[PDB]
Amino acid sequence: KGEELFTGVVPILVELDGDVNGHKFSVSGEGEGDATYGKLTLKFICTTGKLPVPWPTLVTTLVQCFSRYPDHMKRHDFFKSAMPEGYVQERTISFKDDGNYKTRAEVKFEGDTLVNRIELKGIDFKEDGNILGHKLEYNYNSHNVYITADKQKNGIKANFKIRHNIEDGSVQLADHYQQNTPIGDGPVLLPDNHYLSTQSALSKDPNEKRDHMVLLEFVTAAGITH
Amino acid sequence: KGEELFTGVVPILVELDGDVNGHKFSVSGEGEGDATYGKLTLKFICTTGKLPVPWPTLVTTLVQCFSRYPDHMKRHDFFKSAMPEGYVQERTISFKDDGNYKTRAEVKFEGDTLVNRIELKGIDFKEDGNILGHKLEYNYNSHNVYITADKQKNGIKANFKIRHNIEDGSVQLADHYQQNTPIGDGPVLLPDNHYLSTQSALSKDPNEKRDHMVLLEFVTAAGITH
Ligand SMILES: [Mg+2]
Ligand SMILES: [Mg+2]
Ligand SMILES: [Mg+2]
Repeated sequence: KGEELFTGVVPILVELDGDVNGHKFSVSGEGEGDATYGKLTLKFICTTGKLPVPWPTLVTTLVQCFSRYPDHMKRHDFFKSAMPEGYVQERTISFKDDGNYKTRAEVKFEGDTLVNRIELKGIDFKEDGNILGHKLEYNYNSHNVYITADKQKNGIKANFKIRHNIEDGSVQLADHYQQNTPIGDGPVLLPDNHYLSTQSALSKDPNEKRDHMVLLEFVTAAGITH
Repeated sequence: KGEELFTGVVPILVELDGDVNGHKFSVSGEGEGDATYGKLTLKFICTTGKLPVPWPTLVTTLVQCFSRYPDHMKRHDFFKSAMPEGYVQERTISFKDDGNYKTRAEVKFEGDTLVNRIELKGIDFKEDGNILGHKLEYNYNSHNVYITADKQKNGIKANFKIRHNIEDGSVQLADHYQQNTPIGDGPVLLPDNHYLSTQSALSKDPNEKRDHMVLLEFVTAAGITH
């Protein structure tokens, strides 16, 4: 079981290459995750200088396999069942009244560590919009990630809207259309309609001088009573 | 100087006695805070059995002295300046279309540990409202705490509205009116209009059988340009 790969603490690596309205950049992340608690600890760093977009807009893109599934619903955990071969995660993130990101990533074990390699492309973003104008507050709110089975793809789909608070007191919605596919050929677990109660907390390393992001998250599956 | 008491890691003790619509309960919390980073780590446990109200409703009540104040605005940090004697923190939490909370706490040092002792009274709550009916999700969102000086009372005031996500996709608002006053006779610092950008993340200790809540907080002061 890919399940047995998460009984303890697992090292994590995240590599991301992006291009937003022609502005290229890269961010690396490292840390560890504990699916038993459903928690992650991660430090991200923009290795190409300043991040051309706000850090929060990248949170969802930057390993739901570290979600905590209650004992009664461990059969709905597609994420772990696809390990160690892993899965492909794709998304179309539409910022209300602004541009959109299209992401494609692979989440699989590479040795003793879980790695999330991402490629991101954004287009049609407004010059001085909330995104390119850095008008989002440096924080994050709680969201429910609704998952449904995608039998034809032998994976899953996810649909949700991220709420990014703007410094002007308004909210910038970020519609998310997710699609996950197993990498290997073996059978996986096609969960029932449920969601992931995910929370994130963004902070900074007063000692780090590079553009970065300290992220702590807690995810617990739910929606299926028992 | 009070500020000098927060340069490193500080043990935290929290004791709360509550009474909502006649239901008495108590919660004990322990952990630590590091104002250099502006983070806290606490574990609360309902010592009287099960909490009669949803845990998220008690978050704001359960030590803003642990907020991180940037170097350019360290003279606006009232909380630390009142230490070690501490300050009284009082609040009136009005849940929209439902009952309200009235809290009085003393925040001060008891040895080398910062202690927050609270007394809470809740009234006119609906037997099957979001609160007593426990319809709140177990999560929390980001909020800005706007602080203003209160020369007359020789302290500060605070106003903000907490957004409590409901299990049916709706949102329950909790209007907060805060008032802080030094406990000692010693002179404190009167801030300039600014705010505390705060984030809270709720989780559960998988090995804890008692009714409890693990909380992770990140608070950074802002609003003052420089
Ligand atoms: Mg929100
Ligand atoms: Mg007592
Ligand atoms: Mg309602």
